[PDB]
Amino acid sequence: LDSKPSGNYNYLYRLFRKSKLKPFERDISTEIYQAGNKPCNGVAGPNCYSPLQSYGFRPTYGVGHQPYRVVVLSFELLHAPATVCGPKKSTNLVKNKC
Amino acid sequence: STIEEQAKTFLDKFNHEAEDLFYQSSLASWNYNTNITEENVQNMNNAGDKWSAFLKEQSTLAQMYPLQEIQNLTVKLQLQALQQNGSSVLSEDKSKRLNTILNTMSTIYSTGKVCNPDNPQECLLLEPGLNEIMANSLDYNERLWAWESWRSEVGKQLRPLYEEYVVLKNEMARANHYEDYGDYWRGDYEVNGVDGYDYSRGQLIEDVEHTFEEIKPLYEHLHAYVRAKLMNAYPSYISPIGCLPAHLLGDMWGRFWTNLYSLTVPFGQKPNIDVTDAMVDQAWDAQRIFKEAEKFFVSVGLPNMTQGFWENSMLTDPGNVQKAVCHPTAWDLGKGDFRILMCTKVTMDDFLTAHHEMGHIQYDMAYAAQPFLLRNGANEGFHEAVGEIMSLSAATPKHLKSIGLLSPDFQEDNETEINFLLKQALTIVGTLPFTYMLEKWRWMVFKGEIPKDQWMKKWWEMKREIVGVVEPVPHDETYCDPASLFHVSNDYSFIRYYTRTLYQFQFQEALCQAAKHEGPLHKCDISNSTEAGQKLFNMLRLGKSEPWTLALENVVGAKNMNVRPLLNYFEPLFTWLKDQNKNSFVGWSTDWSP
Repeated sequence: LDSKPSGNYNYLYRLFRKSKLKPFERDISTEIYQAGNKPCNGVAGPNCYSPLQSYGFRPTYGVGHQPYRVVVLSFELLHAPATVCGPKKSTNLVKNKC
Repeated sequence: STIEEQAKTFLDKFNHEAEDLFYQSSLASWNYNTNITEENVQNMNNAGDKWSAFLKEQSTLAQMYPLQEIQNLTVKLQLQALQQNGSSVLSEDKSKRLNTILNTMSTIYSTGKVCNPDNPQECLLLEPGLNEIMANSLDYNERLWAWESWRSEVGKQLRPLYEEYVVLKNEMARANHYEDYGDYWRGDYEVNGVDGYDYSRGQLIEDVEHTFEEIKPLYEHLHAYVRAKLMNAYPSYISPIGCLPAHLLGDMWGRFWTNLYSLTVPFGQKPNIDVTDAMVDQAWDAQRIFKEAEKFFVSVGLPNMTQGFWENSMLTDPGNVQKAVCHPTAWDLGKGDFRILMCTKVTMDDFLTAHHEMGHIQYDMAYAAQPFLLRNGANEGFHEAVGEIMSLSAATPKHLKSIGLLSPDFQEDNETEINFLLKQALTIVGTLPFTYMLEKWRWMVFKGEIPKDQWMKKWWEMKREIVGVVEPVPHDETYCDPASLFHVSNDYSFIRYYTRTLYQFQFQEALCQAAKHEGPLHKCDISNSTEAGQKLFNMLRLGKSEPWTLALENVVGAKNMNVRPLLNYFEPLFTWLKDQNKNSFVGWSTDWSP
């Protein structure tokens, strides 16, 4: 399904961040990294690199680099009236029996 | 934020973009080397040009980082390989002149065809024609004529180009903070910053030399033996005190003596062990060799290969359509893609080639966890050493017995052992003195202790005490004879084969002494030995992270350059060649007068 012969440069990849994240935190930021002590003063070339780079997926990869689709389910246990419950089911009823 | 903290981020970003561009260039190289097509030619041009521009641009970005404040050794090595200026230190016109000199030397060597004999219609080719007609012949005069013709028509065209080539290389290496271009080639095997295991560039100058003084007698004995078997077929031209002319050394340049096996048989009644009939009997096609090879490799303990290797690698003939190259290559494209480019033939040498060419793949997949610049050997000699010890592990008759391609009633005796050792000494020992001579010659020409006025008289008097052969024709200064090799006319290092042999024998003795094997060293095998496989993967995994000076004793136990494993491999051959060479004089000397 994924990966292209011409290169799947559509799903990108964040390598650089000024600090580690927090659980269930999404960071939508392509802002510049400051490797040098000198300010970049906008989009600059030396010691100012973008933190987002493209995967570039192709069908002809190995196991360790092939595109894998991942779905993560997380259950919460809040002290609230539960809205999702299991499909508990019944059997056929009986007549005039103890 | 110090220079190292920003340097590791720059290195990681470089590693990601460089592995992307390396995958692009390597897939281009694969689909050209499996399909000769002009669209793949323009793919060559675009991929190579963009990779060169990217490397130059990132090298200019990497030059601003000082290499003295950084403490982490991997960052040191990767930024040191990044800060190689290369040809960019020159002037633009000087760099263009040197690149055109290299390209036209490559085209002269590739297109050099002899047209001297008889009328100029008969122009015999170099690669399929000349090596074949010198490998199997019985005429002294034709060999002398072909030698003189090739050497003249290459040297007369290459000598002033070689002058400009040598001086440009010397001045650019003097401009790259080094002392010599020979020093630049010796800088490949460089280890600095490590206490206890320290190394240097010019150390390579002595690194072979003393060890060659420990390998000089045994080769001499082999040398004596071959002249003892080469005055039978060549009468009135050969003298034991003076040995024999250099055009009789198998190939064009004395690189291989494997072409003298038929004329230097140990004993002619029993042929060598062959398995071509046994392979063709049961129809072992093109893939069954690979399946049994990977079964043997996982019996060592090495991990399995991916499905992306089997469906993608070209494992048979290229066919009438889809022209390609029939050269053994172990292609590492990058992101988990491993391929073997080879044209499969029903041959024992094909089996050895296949084992040698996924030995490189099994070395490649181990340092894949290392970053992009550490995806190589810590020295250039580990790759072919690993491939050839994998080939030698499959070359034992015990492995052929266990693999099912041998009659179980067949037994091994001393004659088969000495025949195999004599055949292998035509392969191992054949390259080593030529390697040491040519590397030392190039080092001392580039250094400046050989003046411009004389290059070849010192070559002939210097060949006599190492290689020990006569000049076939009395030779002046005008020609350019030692530049007529593929590894010299294309600017390639040649000490890699010496390092390969004398480290692969260390690896062989270490593995088959760690595998609890009893017997001589030529019978060592790695079937059903998981601990030796784990200790092999220990040094395969490291790559360029640890220095090779440190990585040498991780499997062997020693740090310095060794010849004792080669002595232990060749000790029965050494003893019976001491026994056999009794009525024939030993040693070479300049008593021959032409």
